[PDB]
Amino acid sequence: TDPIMEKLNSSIAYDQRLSEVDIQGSMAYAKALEKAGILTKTELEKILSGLEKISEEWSKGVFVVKQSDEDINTANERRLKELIGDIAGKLHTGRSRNDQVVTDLKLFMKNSLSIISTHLLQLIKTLVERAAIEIDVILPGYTHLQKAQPIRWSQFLLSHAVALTRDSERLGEVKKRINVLPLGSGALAGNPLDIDREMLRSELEFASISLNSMDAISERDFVVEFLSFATLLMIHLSKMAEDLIIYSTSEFGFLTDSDAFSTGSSLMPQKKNPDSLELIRSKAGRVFGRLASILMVLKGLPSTYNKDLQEDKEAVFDVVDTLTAVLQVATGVISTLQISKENMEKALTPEMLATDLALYLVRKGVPFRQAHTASGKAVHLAETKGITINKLSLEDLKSISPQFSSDVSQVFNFVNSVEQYTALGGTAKSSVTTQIEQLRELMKKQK
Amino acid sequence: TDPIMEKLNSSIAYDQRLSEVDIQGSMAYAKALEKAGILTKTELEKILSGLEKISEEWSKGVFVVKQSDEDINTANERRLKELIGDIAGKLHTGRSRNDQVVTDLKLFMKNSLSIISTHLLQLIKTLVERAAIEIDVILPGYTHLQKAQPIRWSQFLLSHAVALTRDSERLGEVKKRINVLPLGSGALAGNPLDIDREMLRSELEFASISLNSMDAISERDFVVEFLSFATLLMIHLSKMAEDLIIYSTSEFGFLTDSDAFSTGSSLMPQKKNPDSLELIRSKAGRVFGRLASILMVLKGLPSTYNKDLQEDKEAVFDVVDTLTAVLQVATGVISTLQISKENMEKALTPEMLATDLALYLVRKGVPFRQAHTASGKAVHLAETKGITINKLSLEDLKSISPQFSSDVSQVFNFVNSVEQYTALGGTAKSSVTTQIEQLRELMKKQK
Amino acid sequence: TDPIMEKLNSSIAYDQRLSEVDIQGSMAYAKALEKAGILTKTELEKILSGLEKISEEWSKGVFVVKQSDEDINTANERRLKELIGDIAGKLHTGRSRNDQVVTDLKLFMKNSLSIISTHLLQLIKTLVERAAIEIDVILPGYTHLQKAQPIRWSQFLLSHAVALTRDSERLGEVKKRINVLPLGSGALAGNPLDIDREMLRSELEFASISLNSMDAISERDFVVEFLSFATLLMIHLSKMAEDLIIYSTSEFGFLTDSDAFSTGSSLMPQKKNPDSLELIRSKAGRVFGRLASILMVLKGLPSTYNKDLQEDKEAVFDVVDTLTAVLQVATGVISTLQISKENMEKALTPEMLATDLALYLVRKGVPFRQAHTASGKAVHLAETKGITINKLSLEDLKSISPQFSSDVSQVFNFVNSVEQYTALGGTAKSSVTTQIEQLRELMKKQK
Amino acid sequence: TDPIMEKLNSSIAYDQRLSEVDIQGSMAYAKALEKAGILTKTELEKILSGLEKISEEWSKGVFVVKQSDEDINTANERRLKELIGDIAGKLHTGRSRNDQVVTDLKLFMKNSLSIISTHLLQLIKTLVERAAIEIDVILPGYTHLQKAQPIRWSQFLLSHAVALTRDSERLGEVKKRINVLPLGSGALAGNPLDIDREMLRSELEFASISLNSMDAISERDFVVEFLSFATLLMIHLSKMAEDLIIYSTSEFGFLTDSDAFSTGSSLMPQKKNPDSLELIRSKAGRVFGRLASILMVLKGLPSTYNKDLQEDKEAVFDVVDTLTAVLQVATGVISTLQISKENMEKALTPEMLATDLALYLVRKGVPFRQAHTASGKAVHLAETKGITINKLSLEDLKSISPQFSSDVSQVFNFVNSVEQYTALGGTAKSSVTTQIEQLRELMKKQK
Repeated sequence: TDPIMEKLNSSIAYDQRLSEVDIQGSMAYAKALEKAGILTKTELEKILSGLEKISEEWSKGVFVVKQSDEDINTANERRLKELIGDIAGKLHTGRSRNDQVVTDLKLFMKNSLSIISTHLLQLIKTLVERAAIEIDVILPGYTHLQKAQPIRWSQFLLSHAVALTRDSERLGEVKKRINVLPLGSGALAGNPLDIDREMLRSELEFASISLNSMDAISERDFVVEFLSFATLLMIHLSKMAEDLIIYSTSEFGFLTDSDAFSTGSSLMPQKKNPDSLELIRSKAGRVFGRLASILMVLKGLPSTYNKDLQEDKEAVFDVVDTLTAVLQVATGVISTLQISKENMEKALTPEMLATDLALYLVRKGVPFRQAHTASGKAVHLAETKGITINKLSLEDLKSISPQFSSDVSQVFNFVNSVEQYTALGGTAKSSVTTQIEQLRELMKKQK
Repeated sequence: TDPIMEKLNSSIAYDQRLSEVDIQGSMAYAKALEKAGILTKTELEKILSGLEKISEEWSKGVFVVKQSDEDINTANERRLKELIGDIAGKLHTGRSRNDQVVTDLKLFMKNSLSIISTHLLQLIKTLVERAAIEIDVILPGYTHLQKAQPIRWSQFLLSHAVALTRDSERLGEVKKRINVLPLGSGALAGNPLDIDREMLRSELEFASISLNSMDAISERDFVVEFLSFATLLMIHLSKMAEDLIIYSTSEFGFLTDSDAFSTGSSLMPQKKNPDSLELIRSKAGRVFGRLASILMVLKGLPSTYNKDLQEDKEAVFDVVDTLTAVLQVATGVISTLQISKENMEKALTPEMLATDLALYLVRKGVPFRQAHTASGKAVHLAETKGITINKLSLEDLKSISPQFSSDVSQVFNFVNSVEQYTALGGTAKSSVTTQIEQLRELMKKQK
Repeated sequence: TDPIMEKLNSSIAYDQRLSEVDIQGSMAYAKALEKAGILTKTELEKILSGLEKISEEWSKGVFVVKQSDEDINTANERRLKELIGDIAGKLHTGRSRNDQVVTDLKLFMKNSLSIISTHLLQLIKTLVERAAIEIDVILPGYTHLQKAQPIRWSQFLLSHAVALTRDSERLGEVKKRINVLPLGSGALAGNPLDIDREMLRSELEFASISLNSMDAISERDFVVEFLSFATLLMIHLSKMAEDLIIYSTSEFGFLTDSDAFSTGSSLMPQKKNPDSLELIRSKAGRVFGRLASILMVLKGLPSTYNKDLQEDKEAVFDVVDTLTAVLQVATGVISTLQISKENMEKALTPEMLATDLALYLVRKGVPFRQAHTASGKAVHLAETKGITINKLSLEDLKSISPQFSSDVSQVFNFVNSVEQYTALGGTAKSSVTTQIEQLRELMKKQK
Repeated sequence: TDPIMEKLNSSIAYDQRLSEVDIQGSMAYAKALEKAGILTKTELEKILSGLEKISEEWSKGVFVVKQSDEDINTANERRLKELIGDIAGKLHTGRSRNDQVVTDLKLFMKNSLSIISTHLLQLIKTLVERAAIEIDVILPGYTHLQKAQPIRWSQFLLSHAVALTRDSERLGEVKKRINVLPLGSGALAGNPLDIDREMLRSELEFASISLNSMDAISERDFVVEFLSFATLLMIHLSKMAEDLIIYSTSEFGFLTDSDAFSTGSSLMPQKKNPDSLELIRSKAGRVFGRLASILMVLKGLPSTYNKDLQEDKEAVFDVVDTLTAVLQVATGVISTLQISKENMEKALTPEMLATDLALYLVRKGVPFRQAHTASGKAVHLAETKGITINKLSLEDLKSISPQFSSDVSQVFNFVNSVEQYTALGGTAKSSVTTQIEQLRELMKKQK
């Protein structure tokens, strides 16, 4: 009765989006009640009509929430009575809000997961398709942000795509456990009217039904799981954001964002701020915060139902909206991205080829340890001569090792360098292309 | 290098346990090298023998770790050099610490996850089994920690078993993705020797091979998923600890812990401290802490490899060491716990039957709200007459609603109340029985 | 796409409450600009008046938010221009959204903290008052949720009050660092007009001025601190809620919540669900989540300004709104709960006095180890005799130890038990009153 | 699985570093007992001498830890009996582990905090010192990691030092709440022997004593506060690492790390990996994870003592070790890094002066909007002419606006640019000198 207490319980402010799933759940329940004999065929007909009118009021946006509406379920419950009179009270028989709440969220989630899945797969398709087209671009690979060796721009794009593919895989698993109907669990012990849950299932299109009533109304695993999946996904995008922010600095000059996804200044148009990327990177923390909150909420709570559980809606609503938006922005960034081949090519230094020189020898039967030393020597010689490793003459190389035949010239070529990695997941064109194929088959399975 | 930075880079302190898996990676790799013409049969033979001898030393606990051994991979390399000499230097041809580390971890985790599931299933079995034996026991069902309605003890044990089975499903799922061979990805661009990754897979027993070299070297999703799974599991166990702790208070008296999993007082013979349950409950934060740190370690890191990743080992070893012990202790507690059917039944109050009184009129065709008002008048009446509702005379009842007949007597029985919930997932004995079977099959499919 | 990023970049939906502080910043800035000779006295007067008008609009609730308004700062600029013409543009001279946004949050937070401080002090005051009035109530002291020894209810209430007092102390520390003027830092290099920051500090009533432009613009320590403070505060409240919920069970029966702070049933008049306490408890996770998200948002961010920083607003707004409500509900729960001195005293058992029996011997000159065994023998003997410790006759006591005398009867008195704890901080009445005074001395300093 | 639980309680594996502080608390308690009449002068001197012996055994590393020792407190108790005989048992009179534990950590932390403080102050001193020396170096300031405007290198160093001084400020506050004596609280109701807590306070060197026994036993605020301080400190360091990791890229080339704090390549001499900076950045998550764990462990725990509290030791030990190391490495890096003034100046672009161009007109009396637009035109004219704005002829400027005079030439100077920021906190030399003086005074107050 305390005014502040009423306020703290008012979910009506944010749960209004659960309106349709509420109605969708009420209709199914009304149909099962008819089967239980609780409702006469005519009462059901009248109820389903009332319910269907409520949906229209919601769709049109002409539904009026009264001061007495603490939550969505109530709002729609009130409207039903206001419409079909007192027969609406029968609809309540046997069920509980504890039962409705989880059915509402799962139902909302199934719908939400589908939209998110579509956008995720589209992000992947965008990454693989751009990889295919730009398969000839070669740039430096980084370890500790220091240039290590050449790689194809496509191997870089594919590494992100491959990680995102595991996200779709996890999403599929999460969606499986969310597709379990909890309705018909009552307030704690089950539905007292021996209702037909199978009917409810088929009506709401769930894949199966909850095994235990106590568990069904008190567990929020499906929320934690969705939250974890969302968090790892965001970690993946934060890593992609970091890369593209760094690659788009004047210093690197590897690429440029579209004006639609960046901010500039009339005073110095050259300065293109990566707003899009910074927004995506920040959402990682926001989503993480939601995962951390629900985990702390659930810790140490006894069985069975407790009010603490009401924290779930705001968490899933916020993460669902964040992902739906974030994903679309990411797809936009990647697709309208402007790559600079010249700058990427210019970053490639002959010094990065010292290892390839050692590989050349290793292949000519020279044991690793020995081949590594020969390269170092060549690096030092080139240094003392005032030139670069690729500038060393056959004679200079011979001085170091007689194994250095004239064909060593081919080593000093960045494309030939990249083409050494032909093993399954390397940078050679063959491997890259194989990856594009594998990923395309994955998307077909919808993983 | 700075003395402190060197100490911070050293992992030899805790990674020693990865010795066997290092050797296993080295053996398989040595074989692939020979196949790639990098090693001769005689060189392969000598090396494999050396590797076997190092294993021997670890097993006998006679391996000596010198002060300069930065980590386990290093320790074994030095020892191989000390054993077979210079040809040992050929083993690292084309191999990088970057793809060695992930291979070691995934390998160790594969083995750990098998042991952990063994314990998880033993826990689930235990719960399902006891539930079967004590299916006739009834106790209060709680909502907001207040007695709500009669519930079967078994329906309570099963709510936990059902939650724990979902964990099993998730454990199976993380293992699927941990079972992917990352070896042969080189430092980041792949292996430059056209090495047979497929052969490495077969040797090491992984189910598949990584699609992208950069991803395989930098991703730590497998660590995240495992910690995420572990955290949810702990959330389930801390809830279970909360219940059993409250149920073991002198105020509840529902059960007692065996002396093996508690602590008492000589001065106070009946005071039994539930240490086991509190230790289990406290581990939830410990495990969650590891998840949080790794997500933070990963957030914002750029491609490809970074030293930051080193934080994965300690987080993983800790969680595996925690779950193994906690699951075992949880099993012991559940199995040796003694319940008091007396205190459980004695806790069942007539007030709890008020709802059934309403269910009764509903069955007599009485509209829900009408049936609800009547039970309210009934309880209030009994109140104004200083008596329990079950002691209201038939005439009193009829004075409230004509539909109250002699059969309303059956209503005032806890077993009869419990039986109302025959619907799928309810507390009726038939429903509990079905659940026990369904779970037995679930467990049966553990291979 | 662009429109998606556009909405994702908009904050007007929530930051409208920063309206007044924005107006306040602008007014101070205008005054300093005039002093710097950027504005004419006439121009100043026009701008100030215009700012007052806009302030009125928001106050009356008639401010029209044009769709072009991406945030509050832009909204007010639009309006000012619409009210006084082109001269309003001069107000932007040398200013940036970078130093505007931090001044806005600090000003809002500095205000909000005053309100939270008030509510916090009221909670403590309430706990201390009830502790004084109910200083004679005695109940069991718990350890591992098992009865340990009798304590005074006031000792229980004061343990929560002292903890809350440290939160109150941390609050002042936090408030101290929020009171630092960041305005006049520009985009990052400072303010280029040699503006008078001292004048700005005076106008806005800040305690000091920010030391470094880059830090003032990019630091969010004041947010992390506030959130860290808020989380610990909630941990304490969650512990308090945990106690009251357990104590209000029908099993414990120590107390009952007010009607305004609980939910009952018409069919079950004695079922009082502690809704208020469960809400308070759940707000811990919700507040913690905000801490964790901001900590992650800042982790690894390069200098200086980054769009990631905008996630701060919603974080503090939520936490500020949560604390304000929860503190008010906690105070009401305490002020209006009814305790059961009857039930509390019933819970005290003779067995709890076994330890005092040993103390009695210790004070007689008996070595600790020996006095302990004697009490155990006294306990066992009682057991075998089917009676309680207090029932043992002097004959039985003397056979155990000659040090037992007639005065041993005094031991078996709960009040006499408690009164042993006169050493500072203990449960003796003299200690409880000393605490009451000390906590009141403290609160006088917190104002 | 009893042995499993037993191992779970064996803190002896890590708590050994608490030997001295345990010895210290004991000696203070022994003296207090003697004063209270529990010990005779002779028993007292025997116990004190015995305690000294144990101290030495620990100092000499000769103390034999028998496998029956659960923790350090027990091990020491055992040893005293093995030295002084049954007189040792007198020390237990009225003391509790609950009481010892908190006192042990508080003493350990107090000492550890002094060490952390000095290292923190050293880092701050090094940053402030390098800023004084290198006050003439200028480089670009970044917003969105895009060149914004020229700032002095010293402004960048000071921005980090200032954030670090706040951390120092927080450490002192934490320190104050840790410096409160919890000993004398007993198991939960206080000490029954009327022990002199003031004596204990004096002996143990605490500033004050706990106000309430139940709080002193159950609270862990001092642990969470330390962890929060640690996390923010690490957040500041992770950011500093990020800056220096990027600034040391080949692409930026602003600075080079010492050989002692990096790792290079034999084949690539000019490649130096920022290992130190990556290890530092990675600890932020490690420390954060400990904070999150403890918070999760404390959430919802009932009064008073629970085994869950046992998770604090490892958390504190890990963070104290980590911080101590990280702080020394950070100081090393800053003190020995090589700066490239040439590459820094080379980063300065004429375009960055466009905004100063507008500022120039504002000082002439041209309103902000007009000035910003005129500058924009000059930027566009230059662009269309294929030249930089600093090469725009006076005639050209006069065609954009007659307000441009010959003195506009002074705008095109990066030192003149930096020098406009004379307002407090700005980048002008005078403003940077003032920060140094302000920092110096602060360092005097907190050491």
